[PDB]
Amino acid sequence: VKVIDVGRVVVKVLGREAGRKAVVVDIVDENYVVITGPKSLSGVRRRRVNINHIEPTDKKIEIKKGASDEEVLKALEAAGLVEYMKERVK
Amino acid sequence: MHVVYAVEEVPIPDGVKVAIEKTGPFDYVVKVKGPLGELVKEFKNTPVIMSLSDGKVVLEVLNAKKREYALLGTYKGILKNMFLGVTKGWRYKLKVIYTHFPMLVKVQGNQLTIENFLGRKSKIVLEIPKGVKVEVKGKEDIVVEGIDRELVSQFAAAIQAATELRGEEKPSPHGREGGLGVVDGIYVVGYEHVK
Amino acid sequence: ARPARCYRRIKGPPYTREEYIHGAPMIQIPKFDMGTTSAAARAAFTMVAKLVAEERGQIRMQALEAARQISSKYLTKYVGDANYYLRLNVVPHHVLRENRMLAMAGADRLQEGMRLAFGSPAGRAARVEPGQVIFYVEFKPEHLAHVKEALRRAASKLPIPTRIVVEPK
Amino acid sequence: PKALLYVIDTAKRDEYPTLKNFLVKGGYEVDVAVGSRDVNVNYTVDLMTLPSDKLPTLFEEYDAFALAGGFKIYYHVLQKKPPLKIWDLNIDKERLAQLVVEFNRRRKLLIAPMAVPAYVAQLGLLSGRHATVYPVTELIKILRDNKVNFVNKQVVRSENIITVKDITTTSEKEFLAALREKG
Amino acid sequence: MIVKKVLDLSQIPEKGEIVIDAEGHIMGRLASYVAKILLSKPELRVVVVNAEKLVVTGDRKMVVEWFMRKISEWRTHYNPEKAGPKIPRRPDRVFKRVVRGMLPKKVESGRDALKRLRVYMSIPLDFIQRRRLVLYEVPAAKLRVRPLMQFVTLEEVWRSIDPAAWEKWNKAKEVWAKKIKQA
Amino acid sequence: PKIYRVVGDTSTGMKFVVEVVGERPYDALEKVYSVLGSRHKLKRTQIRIREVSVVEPSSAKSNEAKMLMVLEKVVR
RNA sequence: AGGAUGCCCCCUCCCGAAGGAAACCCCGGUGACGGGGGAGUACGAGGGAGGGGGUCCAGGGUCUGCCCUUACGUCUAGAAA
RNA sequence: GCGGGGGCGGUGGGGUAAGCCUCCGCUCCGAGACGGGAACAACCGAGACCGGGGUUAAGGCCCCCAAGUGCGGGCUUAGUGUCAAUCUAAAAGGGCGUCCCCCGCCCAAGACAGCCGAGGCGGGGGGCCCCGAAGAUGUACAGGGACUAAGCCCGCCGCCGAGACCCCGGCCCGCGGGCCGUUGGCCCG
Ligand SMILES: [Mg+2]
Ligand SMILES: [Mg+2]
Ligand SMILES: [Mg+2]
Ligand SMILES: [Mg+2]
Ligand SMILES: [Mg+2]
Ligand SMILES: [Mg+2]
Ligand SMILES: [Mg+2]
Ligand SMILES: [Mg+2]
Ligand SMILES: [Mg+2]
Ligand SMILES: [Mg+2]
Ligand SMILES: [Mg+2]
Ligand SMILES: [Mg+2]
Ligand SMILES: [Mg+2]
Repeated sequence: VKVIDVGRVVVKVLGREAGRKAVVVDIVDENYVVITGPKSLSGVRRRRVNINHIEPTDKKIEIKKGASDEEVLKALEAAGLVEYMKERVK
Repeated sequence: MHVVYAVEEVPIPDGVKVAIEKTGPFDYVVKVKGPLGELVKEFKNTPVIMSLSDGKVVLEVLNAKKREYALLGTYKGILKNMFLGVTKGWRYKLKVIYTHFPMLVKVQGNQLTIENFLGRKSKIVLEIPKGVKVEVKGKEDIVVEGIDRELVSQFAAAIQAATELRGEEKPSPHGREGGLGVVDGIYVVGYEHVK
Repeated sequence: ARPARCYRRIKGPPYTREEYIHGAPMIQIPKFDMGTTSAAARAAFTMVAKLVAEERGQIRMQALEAARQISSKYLTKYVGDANYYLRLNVVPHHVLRENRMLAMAGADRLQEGMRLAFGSPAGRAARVEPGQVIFYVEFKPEHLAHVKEALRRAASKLPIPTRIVVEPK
Repeated sequence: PKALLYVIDTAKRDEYPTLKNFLVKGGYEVDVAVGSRDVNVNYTVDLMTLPSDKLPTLFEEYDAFALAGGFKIYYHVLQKKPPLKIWDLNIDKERLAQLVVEFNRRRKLLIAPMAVPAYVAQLGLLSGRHATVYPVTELIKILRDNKVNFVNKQVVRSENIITVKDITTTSEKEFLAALREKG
Repeated sequence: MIVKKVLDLSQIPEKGEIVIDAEGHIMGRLASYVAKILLSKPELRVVVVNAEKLVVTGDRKMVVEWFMRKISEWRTHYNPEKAGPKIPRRPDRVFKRVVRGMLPKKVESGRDALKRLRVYMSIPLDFIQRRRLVLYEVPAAKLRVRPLMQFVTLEEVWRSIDPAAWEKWNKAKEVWAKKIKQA
Repeated sequence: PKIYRVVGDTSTGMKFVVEVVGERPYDALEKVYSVLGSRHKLKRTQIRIREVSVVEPSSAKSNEAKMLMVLEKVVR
């Protein structure tokens, strides 16, 4: 089963930003979540996304619900995932 | 309606050890051990998430409708029977009722046999399942014991069903002009714990 | 009588001018207003229930009469004639025709089939529109359950679907 | 510099993404505003729920104001019934007029595409000036009735007001030449 | 050894043989992919193994009754061997018949395509003994397992409509289990 | 994410006040159109939205909306 | 009795109607995808020029594959009937 | 030629009804190719000189079969159903089966169910489905495979697809003009 949780690093599999990495920062409902690249980092804008269009990775950072990009970027440093985000899958 | 999230807790009693094993994507095998024995139950193809928390069994459903939500109360009820089954046991009591022909109930090995029901020459023979003990108390009372309440109640129901005639053999329940008719049989009268 | 499905639909113009119709049948409904009809006593009643047509169609005179009997009998038994006012609101003006071979009904009726097909009178019906009130009841709010039951029984006798509307006067 | 891009309508499919792209290539940083519940694009400024005392903060913070006015503005200027109900102007008209006039007063940059120039013309902000508009008969007439000189160029700049005929038929070079012009 | 791979629907080879492991696949959905592969690659051979693990969605009683009606009520009154239907029951023959229904009828290309398909129950020993056996899956044809969903396997269907034949095959699996396990 | 209180009525005489969780009013309205369209066979033209307003989670009436607000994870 | 100054392949070159992409960069959308650039480009019915290689080409008999396809004459509103 | 016919509309008028009889009007078949509709004169699209290129229409895009196992939300568990008509179906009535909307009343934690502690009781309506639902050569018929979506509802994106539309080449025609001693021939617009 697919599990999407706040802080999880995910990969987008649909849309122009396909193959890019992103961080889940909020939950809208059972079907949509909010992800942020951060944009300056991986090229993913801060938008809602349907769960069907993302796949979870094995990496997770710790943040609060609705975390800002700077808070996300800082948490990406305490985990050392900065170069993990710039890599494009497939 | 629709349920975003719902949780139920079943407290494990003292002396009872509970193991939960995932035998499939949505299948569970729950093993319960107590002073009186070990029960094994399968919950297959189920939406209820089953987990242990420091001496409780936690049951959860996510994104559930009424159909899935209704299974939380069911699994809690089943688990509670398992806990009482290994600590107190289950005893189902049956009463033998006859009008003219006295029934002769005896237990021979793992066979329960009822003779002379309504004066029939045929003998009702039932196979006693493993884990069930049957004792005949006097001529009127039968007792079925065990740790699996489902198994024990089902066998007690089978004894009662064996004495209920169907089709063209069914006797009239009421007598002439409305009195009691030929009402002979073995009736489950209640249940209680062994301890 | 034919099955009522044969005359349910509105398939032509109304046929009501009895001065041009030979042998138009007499109306076989004895009363149309039942219960307490005097306007002074109706002031005690404060509720109104209506059996309202849901489709357009033709209701035969005998179905209106059957519906009137079952509902009025029920109200007389359970509510009491002093405690309600029931009115059959539509009148069977339309005359129904049938093309059957018959004796003592004119020489043209002796020709078989569709030759000279214009039928002889066979009965009466009311032509109703959607939303039209078929039955109208005035009652006291304590008898709401009984009035709804009476109108449910009336509806089971009628050839078109209906619905019950309850409103204050 | 920062530009505020009011997305009134999206019925013109490519109007907003194209306008934003040109402004970004023109060096601006674009903040998106929305004043109606029918617009589907992401935005950071909610002109529907933004209090009026916060308006003076908005004029100071932005150097340009662009209006993605699709067919909603077109049928409001003409006072005509649109063929679709969704093309009705379902925004606060008084606030919109207040925004345009105030940005114009502080001599900030105004980008008016398609039928927006006729809306600015009806506000009296282009009297005696040169402007272009979506060149249909009725819109050209409205410009002339408001004492505006119609010019048949794709992009026309009148000293702080840039008007374009149709952002979807405007090349990047033409738009950037007018952005870099002097006014 | 056995190597599991995901079949690339655009990188099918033009020659040779691919082996598809049918376990967990929906029968009609896998048949659709198999039928298209055989027609679009007229030189490729397709082997399907584990055909008894194919899944048919729906209630078990509903699926079994459907098969019972097919094998019982569908017949001819003319010469049965010369003119009548001959309904398969075994999972490998059942699945091959399903693919036949998705191929062109009464033409050589439809016939040639079916002759290029082989279906097996479980994995044949000669395939197992290979130094490197590549088994493909078709994820779009795989069953997405959800709670309270009803489905059956083609093996359970076969057991319902031919118990003695299923028992022999089941016993054969037991007899050769040790040698199959060795390989 | 916010709870939006949507007040509306239909050409078929039905009235409704519902609470829908969404990112923006546009997302909440899309859910209203698709769900009402599904559950009552109502075309979008037959639905008239009269009022959309944010309601704070403390004062909402729907436990569905409240529970979505505090969600930390989802499962598919 | 027809062409063999043919036909076929390859390569190169020129022109080219209607129409007309892609990689990739940028803007939007949950998304299927849209838009600016790349680009009226690569290409495109056909029309011209040359070079290398081969041997028959057209036409005919019959068979196979793929696609299409309901004997004829007649009265009739209506014919495979 | 003075036999007409199909679709749609006048509750046309008649008739229990009819692929029924008898009027009025637009269109189509007869006398009209071709794409779609499973097949099918007249339903949808559309009007065909010949060859070639391109783009669309109706309709379709899991396989048969060219193009999506296309996107978001919701519903159905009955293989219900499987994108208008010809064409193979269904009613009155019953069902909180399930999803949903509204109203009235009780509970201010002393409500409903048998002290406990949080929601509860009734009415009206809507969606899908279930029962009502029974036939004769051969399978859940209405194209087949099969599908739990490849079904249904609210919306959306792209693509495929005619002889139509666009383009090139060839041909023919009507009309007009011109040339040639012409019961005719040739050229141009
Ligand atoms: Mg009529
Ligand atoms: Mg044979
Ligand atoms: Mg020669
Ligand atoms: Mg004839
Ligand atoms: Mg004839
Ligand atoms: Mg003929
Ligand atoms: Mg005649
Ligand atoms: Mg006609
Ligand atoms: Mg003729
Ligand atoms: Mg056809
Ligand atoms: Mg294809
Ligand atoms: Mg009927
Ligand atoms: Mg069916």
